[PDB]
Amino acid sequence: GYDRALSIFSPDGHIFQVEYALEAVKRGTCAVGVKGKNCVVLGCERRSTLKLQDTRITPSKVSKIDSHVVLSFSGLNADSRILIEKARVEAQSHRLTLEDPVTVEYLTRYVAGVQQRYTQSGGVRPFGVSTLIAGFDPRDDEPKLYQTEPSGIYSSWSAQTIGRNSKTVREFLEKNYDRKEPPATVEECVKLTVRSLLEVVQTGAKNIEITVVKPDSDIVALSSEEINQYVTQIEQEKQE
Amino acid sequence: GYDRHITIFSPEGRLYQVEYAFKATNQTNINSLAVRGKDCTVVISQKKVPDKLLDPTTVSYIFCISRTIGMVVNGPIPDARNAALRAKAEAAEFRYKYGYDMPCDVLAKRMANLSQIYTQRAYMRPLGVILTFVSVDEELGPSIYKTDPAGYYVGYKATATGPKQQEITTNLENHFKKSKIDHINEESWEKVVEFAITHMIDALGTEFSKNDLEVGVATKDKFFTLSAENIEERLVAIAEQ
Amino acid sequence: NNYDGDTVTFSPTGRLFQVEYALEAIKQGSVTVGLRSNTHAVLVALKRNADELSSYQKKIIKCDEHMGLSLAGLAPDARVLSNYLRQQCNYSSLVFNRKLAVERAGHLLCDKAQKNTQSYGGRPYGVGLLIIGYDKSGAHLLEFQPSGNVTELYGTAIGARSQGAKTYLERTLDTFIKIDGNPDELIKAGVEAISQSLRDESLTVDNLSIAIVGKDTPFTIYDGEAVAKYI
Amino acid sequence: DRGVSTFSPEGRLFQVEYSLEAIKLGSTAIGIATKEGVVLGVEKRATSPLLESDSIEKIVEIDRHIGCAMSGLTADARSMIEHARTAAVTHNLYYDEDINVESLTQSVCDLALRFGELMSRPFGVALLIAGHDADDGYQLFHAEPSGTFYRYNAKAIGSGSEGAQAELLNEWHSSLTLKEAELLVLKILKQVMEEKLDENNAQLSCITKQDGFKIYDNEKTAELIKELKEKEAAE
Amino acid sequence: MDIILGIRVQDSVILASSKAVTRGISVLKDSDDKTRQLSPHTLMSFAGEAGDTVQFAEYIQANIQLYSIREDYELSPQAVSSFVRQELAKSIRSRRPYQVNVLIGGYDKKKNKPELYQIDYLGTKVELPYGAHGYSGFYTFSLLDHHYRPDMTTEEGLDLLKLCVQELEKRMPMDFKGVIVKIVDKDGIRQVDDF
Amino acid sequence: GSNIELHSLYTSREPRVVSALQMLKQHLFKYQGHIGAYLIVAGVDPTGSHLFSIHAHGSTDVGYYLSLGSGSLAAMAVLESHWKQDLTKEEAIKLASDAIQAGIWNDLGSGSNVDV
Amino acid sequence: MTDRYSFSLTTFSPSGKLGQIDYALTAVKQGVTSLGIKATNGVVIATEKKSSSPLAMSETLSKVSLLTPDIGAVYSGMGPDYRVLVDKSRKVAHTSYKRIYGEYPPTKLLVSEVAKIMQEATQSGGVRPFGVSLLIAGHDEFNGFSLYQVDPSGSYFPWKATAIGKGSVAAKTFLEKRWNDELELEDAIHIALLTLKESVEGEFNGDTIELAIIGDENPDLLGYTGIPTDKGPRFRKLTSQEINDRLEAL
Amino acid sequence: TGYDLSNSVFSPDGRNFQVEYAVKAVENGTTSIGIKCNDGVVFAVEKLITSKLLVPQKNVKIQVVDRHIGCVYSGLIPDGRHLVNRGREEAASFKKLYKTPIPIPAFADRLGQYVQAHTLYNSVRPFGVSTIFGGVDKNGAHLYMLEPSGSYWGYKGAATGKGRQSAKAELEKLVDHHPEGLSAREAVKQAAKIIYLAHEDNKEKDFELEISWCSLSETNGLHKFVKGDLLQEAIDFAQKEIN
Amino acid sequence: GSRRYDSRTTIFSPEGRLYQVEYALESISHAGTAIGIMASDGIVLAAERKVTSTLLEQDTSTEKLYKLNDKIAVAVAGLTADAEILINTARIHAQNYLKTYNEDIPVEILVRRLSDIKQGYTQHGGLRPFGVSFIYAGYDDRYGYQLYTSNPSGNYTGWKAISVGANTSAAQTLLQMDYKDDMKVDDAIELALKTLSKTTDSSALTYDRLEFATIRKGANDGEVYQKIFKPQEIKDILVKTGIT
Amino acid sequence: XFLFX
Amino acid sequence: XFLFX
Ligand SMILES: [Cl-]
Ligand SMILES: [Mg+2]
Repeated sequence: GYDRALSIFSPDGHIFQVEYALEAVKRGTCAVGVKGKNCVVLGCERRSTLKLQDTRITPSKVSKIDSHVVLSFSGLNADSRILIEKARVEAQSHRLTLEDPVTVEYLTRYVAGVQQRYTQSGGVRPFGVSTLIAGFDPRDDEPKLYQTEPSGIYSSWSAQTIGRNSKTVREFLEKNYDRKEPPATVEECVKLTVRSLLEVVQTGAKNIEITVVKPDSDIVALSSEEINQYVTQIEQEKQE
Repeated sequence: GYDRHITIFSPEGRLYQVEYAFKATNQTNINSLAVRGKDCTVVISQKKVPDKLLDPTTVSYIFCISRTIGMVVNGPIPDARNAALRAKAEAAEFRYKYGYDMPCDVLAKRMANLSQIYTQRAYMRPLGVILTFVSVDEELGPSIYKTDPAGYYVGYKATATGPKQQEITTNLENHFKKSKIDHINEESWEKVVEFAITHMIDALGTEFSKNDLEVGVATKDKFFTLSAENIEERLVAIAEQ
Repeated sequence: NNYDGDTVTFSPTGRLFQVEYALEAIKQGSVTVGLRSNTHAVLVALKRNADELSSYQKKIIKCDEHMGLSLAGLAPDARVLSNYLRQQCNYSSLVFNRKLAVERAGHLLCDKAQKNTQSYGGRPYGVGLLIIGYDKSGAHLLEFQPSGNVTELYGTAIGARSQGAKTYLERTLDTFIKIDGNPDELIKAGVEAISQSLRDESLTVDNLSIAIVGKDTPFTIYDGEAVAKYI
Repeated sequence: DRGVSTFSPEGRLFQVEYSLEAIKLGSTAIGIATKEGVVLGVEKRATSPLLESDSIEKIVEIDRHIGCAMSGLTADARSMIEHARTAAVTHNLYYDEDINVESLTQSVCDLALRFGELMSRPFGVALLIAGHDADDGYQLFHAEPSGTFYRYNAKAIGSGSEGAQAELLNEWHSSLTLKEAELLVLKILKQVMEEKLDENNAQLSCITKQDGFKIYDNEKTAELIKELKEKEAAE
Repeated sequence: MDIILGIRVQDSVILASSKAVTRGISVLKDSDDKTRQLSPHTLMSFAGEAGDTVQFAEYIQANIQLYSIREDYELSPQAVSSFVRQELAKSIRSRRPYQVNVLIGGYDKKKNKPELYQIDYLGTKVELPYGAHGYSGFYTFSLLDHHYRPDMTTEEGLDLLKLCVQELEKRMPMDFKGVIVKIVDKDGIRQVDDF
Repeated sequence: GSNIELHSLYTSREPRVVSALQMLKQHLFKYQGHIGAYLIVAGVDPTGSHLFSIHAHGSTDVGYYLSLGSGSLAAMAVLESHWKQDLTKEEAIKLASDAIQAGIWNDLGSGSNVDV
Repeated sequence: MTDRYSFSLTTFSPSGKLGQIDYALTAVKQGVTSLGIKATNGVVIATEKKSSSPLAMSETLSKVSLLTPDIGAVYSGMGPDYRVLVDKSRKVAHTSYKRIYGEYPPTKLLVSEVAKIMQEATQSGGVRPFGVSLLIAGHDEFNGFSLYQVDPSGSYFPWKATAIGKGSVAAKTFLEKRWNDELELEDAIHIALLTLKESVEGEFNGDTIELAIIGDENPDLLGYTGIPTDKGPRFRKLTSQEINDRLEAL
Repeated sequence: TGYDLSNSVFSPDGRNFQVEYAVKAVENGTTSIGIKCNDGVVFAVEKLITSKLLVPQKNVKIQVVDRHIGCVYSGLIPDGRHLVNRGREEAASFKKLYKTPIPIPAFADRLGQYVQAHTLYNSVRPFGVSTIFGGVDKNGAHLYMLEPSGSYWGYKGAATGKGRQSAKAELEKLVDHHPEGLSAREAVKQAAKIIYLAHEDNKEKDFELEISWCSLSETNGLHKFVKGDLLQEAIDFAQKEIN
Repeated sequence: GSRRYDSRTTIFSPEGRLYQVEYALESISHAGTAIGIMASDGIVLAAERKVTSTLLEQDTSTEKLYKLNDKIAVAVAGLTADAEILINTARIHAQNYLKTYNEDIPVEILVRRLSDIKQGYTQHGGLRPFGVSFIYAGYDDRYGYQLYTSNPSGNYTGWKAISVGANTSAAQTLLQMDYKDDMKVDDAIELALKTLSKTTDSSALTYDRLEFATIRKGANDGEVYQKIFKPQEIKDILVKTGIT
Repeated sequence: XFLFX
Repeated sequence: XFLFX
C-alpha cells in the first residue's frame, strides 16, 4: 500500500500540505454561522458563475448529520462529502451504543479527529475543508456553533465565517455581534446573517442560502422569496 | 532524466535499462556457439581462467537445467546462476503438474515471459544475460531457443552470442547457404562437436587447447557436458585432417 | 553528499554516511566509562541535566540480574535495544533455564543493528552502549556501535571527551585488572578514569551514576547519596 | 525528496528538530512542582473575540492523580491524551492501583519516534505531565516529540519559554507553598503574554494528593489575579 | 412462546405483540415492547432467540435511519422489507445466524396504501393481508381467514385482533401477559393504550 | 478441459492424456474425495494411445480394459470373459458396447442407450 | 524487498498529456506494419515476419495468434509485450466468460477485456503501459464479422479496414481507395497483399508474410466428428504455399 | 549521470556502480585468506589491535556453519555476520529435508543466490563483504570466495582485504612449488606466514593472528580453531620467515 | 529507494489546488464536446466523435454515449478507457441497489458513488486520477428527469443544460441564451445540434461525426424509454432541423 | 437430491 | 470404497 509521508514538517516548523489545505478553504464559497438566544443560523454563498443550474437536485451547501445537528463547509466539495458520510455514520453508531444522540461538541470532536488523522497518516493528503457544525444537544435549549479546519483544531464560536472574503464578514460580525445581548429572535438572527453575507455576495438573488436550526430537531431551509424579503428590507433601511 | 534509471519509456519509445542490460551481456568477454545435427544439438563456449588461484573445474557458464535441457549463458555469473536456478525450478514444477518433460521452446518462452516482466515492472531490474537453451525435443527434434533481457526469444538452425557473434554468425550463414539444409548432416555427435569447434576456430582465427573450450551435448533423453579429456580427443581429430 | 539521503546507498569510496551520522549522535552524548577485573565489572556514567531545575538523564539500564548497559546518544534507541536484550535474556532463562552469555548478547545486538543499515525506509540506531555482565566465563565488558560492530574489552569509554578516560585506562590496564575481591577499589579506578574526561564541571552527588556486577554481586545501580562515598 | 527518519550530519533527526520549531510557535504553558502540589497554567490565545474561550482546552485530565498541559499543534495531542488515559485505566485494571507518573510519561513518549515509511511524521506538540504517586510524591515531567522526557521542579514551554524559564530559575525554592506557586505561574504568564492576562485568556489547574487534578473556575483564577496585582503594588 | 400478529386493513396496518419475556420456567418481564420504529411510516415487530431479536432490530433501525438522513427521503415499506430480508438471507449461511422472525408494517406515502410483510429468520418474505409467527399463527390464520375483509376499517381491524388475542389466551397453554397494539397509517405510528 | 486448451495454446503442442490425467488427480486429491468424480480418461496424442481410470480420492491406474460405476462388475465380467491382446477397431467397439449392455440389463443404476 | 513502487509511473503533465502513453504510441510507430480488412463473408489480418537473423527460424515466432476458435490477433510494436497480452487474453476468455456461459466470448467483449488489462498498466502502481497496438479480427453469431484496434491507453475502435506501425499513414490511404461494402474474402486478401507490398523492403513471399483469416467454419480443423452443432474454427492461418498461389494472380 | 545513486540500475556501460562501491568497503577491510590442502581447507585472518584494552583471543572473527564449514570475511563485519546467519538457516533447512549435511558447492550457491538477490532491487544495499568459506563433504575439500555482486568460484587459494595483492602473490608461489599438493599442518604454517607478510599493508598498528581448519585426517572433517601449542608453532614459523 | 521516482499525485499546490486534477481537466478540454439538455417531457444527450475516418464502422461504434441501466445514461469526455472502468463500476452499483431494495437506483445516489470513487483517487493511493468528465442523463420517481456532471476532482452538480469537453465556455453561453424552462424534447434536440454546429472545430457537422440519445416518457403510458440514435436516424434529424 | 452408471 | 498388499 502507498505509505508516502505527504504531510511532513519544514525547517521553520510548518506542515505545508496542512497550510495549502487552508488555501483550498480560502478559495471556497463563503459560509457564516450566527447563534441567537434560542437558535443558530447557517448562511452560505452560491457563486452565480453557474446559471442553467438545476437547484432541485444540485447538492445543497448545508447537510443534516442527524435530525438535530447540521454541517456547512468551505473548500473542496468532493472532500466535504467524505467528512459528512463519516459524521452521519458516527451519529447513528452513537445512538445505537449510548442510546442517546450525539452532543454538537462530540460530533465536532469526531470530525476534527478525522481531519487531524489525515495530517499524520501515510499516503493521504489533509482535507481541503473547514466546517461549521451547529445544533442543540439532546433535551437542551442552549445554542451550539463549532468550527473545524484541516489541521484538526476545533473551537466554539458566538459567530464565525470561513471561505473567500471571510476576513471582511468576520470584521462585520466582530463590530455588529454583542455577546451581552445576542439576536433575541429568529428574525434578528437571520437578518444579521443575511447582512453579513451582503458585505461579500454581489446580488441578493439566488446567491444566498439560509438554514435556521431551532431546539428539539426543528430545522428548515428558507426559500428564494423568504430570503429576498430580508434583502429588500436591509437595503431600504440602508437608504438613509 | 530518470527514464534512464528504471524501465519506463523514453520520448523515443526506448527502454535504456534493457539496452544497458544487453551491454552487461558481454562483460565476461566470452563467445558461445550452438548448432544442430541429425540426432543431437551441440553448444560450445570459450573458457577463460585468468587467475592461477582459481579451481578451473568450478569455472563454467553451461548448466544442466533438466535431464533433456542444457543452457549456456552469456553474461555475469551471478545473473547466470539466478537464471539457472529458476529454469531448474520451472522445469521440475512443469513435469510434476503436466506429467511430461518441459520442452526446450516452452522453457525458453517461460524464461522470456519472466524477462518481459522485469522490462514492464519498475522494482525488478533486467538480468544482464542471454540464455541459449538446447535439447533433442521428442516432438520437434534438435532444438535451439535463445532468450535476451528484452524478453525476446526465437528458434535457431544455429546461433552465436558474445563480443564476436557477428563473425561467427556470418561464418555459419555462409555454410548453410552452400549445404541448403537446416542442420549438420552427420550421424555421430562427436563429429558435430568437431564441426562446431572447427567453425569457431575459422571465425575467431584463434587455436584452442583442451582447457580453452567448454562443450555441452544434447541427445535423445539426456544433455551432458564434455570433460577436458573428451575435448582433447575432439581437438586431436580436427588436427589429423 | 549525494550518497547520504538514506542507509541503502553506498558512497563511491564504500562508506555508509547515514551510519556515520548515527555514530556522530554518540560523540555529542555525555561520557560513560566501563572497566572490569576478573571478579567484578563496573559502569561509571556522567549524567547530563537540561538546566538547574531539571533532573539528570539516567544513563544505566538493568537487563537481567547478571547483565546491564550504560548509554550515550539517543536515549529512546537505548530503551528499544535494552528492551530487546531484556527479552533475549528472559527467553534464555524461561526456555533453557540458562543465563544468557554476555558474548551472545553482543552477537544479538549486532544482528539487530545490521538489519536497519541494509533495508530502505528504516534508519540506523543513534546510540552507543557499554554492556557489563558476570556469566559462566567470569566478568565481561562490551562496546556496541550502531554500525553493528560489538567489541569485548578490559575497559573503554564513549561520548564527549571519552578519549581522556580511554588513555588513562590504557595506562592503568595492569593495575585495575588485578583488583579482585575489592569492589570499592575497582569503582575508585572507574571514578578516577571518568575524571580525565571532565572540563569546568566536577562529579557531584546527583551528577554521578555507578553500576557493578560480580561473583556474588547482582547488577545494582548507585545514584544520590549512595555515590557520595566515591566523590 | 529525502527520508522522514533521516539523520543530519550533526546526528539529529531532521523531522524531530523541525517539530521542535512548531512547538516554539505554540501558546505558553508553565508548570511548578511543590511539596503541597503541582500547578499547571496555559495561555489560551483566542484568534478572534467571537471565539468562546472556555472551549479552548489546553489543560486536560489523564487520571484523578495526573494532569496534562500542551503547547504546539494541539490537534496532535488528542491521540496522545487518548493513549495516556487508556494506559492509566488499563494499568488500574491489571494491577488494582494508581500508575506511577513516570511510567505514564514513559508510555506517552514510546509513541514519539513511531514514525516512518506507524504515523507519517512526529507529533508537533510538547506536554507538561503533572501528577502525584506514593513512591516519588509530587512530580512534573516535560514530554517532547523526540521521545525524551525530563523531570522538572518548574518548566515553561511554548513561545515565551526561554524568558519564563530564566524567571523560574530565580523564583523557585524547595519551600514554596501551593498559593505562592499559583501566583508565580500567573506572574510569569502575564510577563510573556502578548494580550493582557485575565480569567478568560489564561487558565490555572493543580494536582494535590487529597483532591486530585482540578481545572480552576474562571471566578477562582480571577481572585488570584486580583491578589497578584495588589502584592506587586505593595512594594 | 412469543405472539406477534399483523393485520392490514383498508387504510392502516395493526401489529399486536406479546408483552412477556420468558426464559425456560422464569418470567423476566410482563411489559416488553417487541417493536422498533424503522422510519416515521414503517414499524417492525420481532420474536425469536434472546439478544438476537433486539440486536437485529436496532441494527436494521440504525441503517434505515442513516438512509433517511443521507437522502432526506423515507424508504418505501417494500424497499425496507427487501433490505431486512436480504440481511436475514445473509445471516442463515453466516457463522451464527440471527434467530429472529419479524413482521414489517408500513404505510407507502407514494401509493397511499398500507403494506404488511412477514419475514422468517431464513429470509422467507411474503406480503399478506394478515400474518403471524409461532404457535399462535395457526389458530389466528384460521380465525382471520373466516372474518377478515380487505375494506375493513381500523376500528373493525382492532375488534378482530381483540377476538384473536381473547381466543389465544383461552387456547394457548403459556401466559404471554397480554399484547401491545400499534397502528401504522398516513399520520404515522401510534400505540393503542386500551386493549 | 479449459486449462488443457490454454496449455495447448501456450506450448503450441496438441495436449497429452498424461497432462489431463495429472491435472485431474491433483485436483481430486486436493478435495480428499469430497468431489465425487470417478472417470475413465482415454485419448490419442503424439506419444500414442492411452487408457486410464481415476477414482474420486485421486488414485489413477493403467489398463487395456477398465470399467467404473455401479455396472462395473457386470461390465468387468464381460471384459474378463471376451478381452484378448491385439483387438481390431470393430472387435473393440463390439466388446465395449457388449460390456455396457451387461450393465444396462443387470444393473438398476444403468439403462437406456449405449454412447461410444 | 517488497514492491515499494505502489504509486503511478504514468501521470498528467501541465499540458494534460499522459507522457508514458504518448511514448508507448511512439514505440508502436517504430514497429513493423500490420493491417486488417473486413469483407462481407470474412476478415483478413496480415503483417511482415521481420526476421532478426537468417539463422533464426521465423516460423517459431508467431505474430498472428489464435485467441479463440473465431478470434485472431496481430500487433505492431514490442513483441514480448504482445506475447504476454495474448497469454492473458486467452486466459480471460475462459475465466471471465467460457467458464460462466459455456461458449466463447463475442469479439467486442474479448477486445473489452484486453483493453481493460492495458488501461490498468496505465494507472496501476509501479508499471509502464504496454508498448503495442493490437488488431483483433473475430466472428460471433449475433454481431457477425468484426475488426477492432486496441492502443496502449486501453482505447479501442471498430474498423472496416486499417493499418498500424511503420507505414500506417500511407497504408490507410491505399485501403480508403480500394475498400467497398461488396468485397468477398478473396478480394480482401488480394487488397491486403497489395497494401502490405508497399511497406516491405526486402523479400515478399509466403515465408516473409504472416496472414490469417476469420471466414467459413473449418470442420476439417475441429479434430472430431459426431456433434452437428460443432462445425469447427472460423480462424485459419494461411500456409506459405497458399500465400504464394495468390502472389501469382497479383 | 546519477546511475550510481540507486542499487540495481545499469549504467550505460552495463555496470552496477553500487556493487562496485561495496567492493571499496571490502578493499578497506583487514586481510583474510583461505588455503585448500590435500584433504581439507585452512582459514586465517588479520585482527588489528586498535588499543591495549582489547582482550587478547576474545574478539573471534572466523565463524562455523553447521559443523563442517568455516567462514571468514573482509569489510563490514556486521554484513558478514548477517550472511553467515542466512548460511546457517540454509544449511539447517537442507539437512532437515535431505538428512545429509549440505555439500560445499550446494552451500556456495545458497550464499551466491542470496547476495545476488541484494543487487536486484533499489530497496536493499549490496553486501559490503567478500567471504572466503569452504570445508570437507562426500566429494572432498572445497574452497570458495564470494564477492558483493554474488560472483563466486572455487579456489586453490583465496585472499581479500587491504593486503590481498601481497597475499595472492604468496598463494601463487605455493600453487607453482606444490603441484602434488600441500598437507593440512603445512597449510596452517603457510597461512600464518602469508598473514604476517600481508600485514606490511597495515604496519601502523600491531595485530593478532587467528587460524581455523577442516581436515579429513587432522579434525575428522569438522571445523576447529588452531589453539595453544599448534598456534604458537605457526606464529614462531611466521616470525622466523619475516626476519 | 523508490521515493526518488514518486510524482506524488495527491498533494496540494501552494495555492491549494490539486495539480493532477487541474492537469486532468486540461486533458478533458481537448475531448469532443458533449451536451446535455433537460426538458419537461425528457432529456437529450448530443456528443461529437473526434476527427473520424471514412473507414470507421460507425453503426457498431460507441465512444461517447453509454447505458448505465434502463433509466440512466452517460455522455463521456476524456480517456474512453478510463470511462469504461467507471461505467462498469456504476452498472454494478445500480444492480447491487436493485438486488438490495428491489427498486431502480435513484439517479443522484449512482452519481454520488461514482463521484466518491474519483475523490478517493485525489486523496489517497498515490495513483493518477481518472481523466474523465461525465454528463449523467437519468429518470427516477422522486426528482423526475435529472442532468448531472462529475469531473476528476469527484465534485458533481445538477443542471438544466450543460456541456463538457472542448469549447464549453462558448457552448454554455449559447445554451444560457436559447434555453427556457417550459422547453420540450423536440426543441431541446434542435438546440443541442445547433449548439454543436456553431462550437465544432470541424468544417461542417454531419451524421458520421455525432452520437445522439433521448430519454423520453414518450413510451406507451407511464414508463421511460432510452433511444440511442442509429447513423441513419442522426442523418434524418439533421435534415429535419435543417443543418444539412 | 443430486443426480448420480 | 477407496482403493487400498
Ligand atoms: Cl509464463
Ligand atoms: Mg525495472
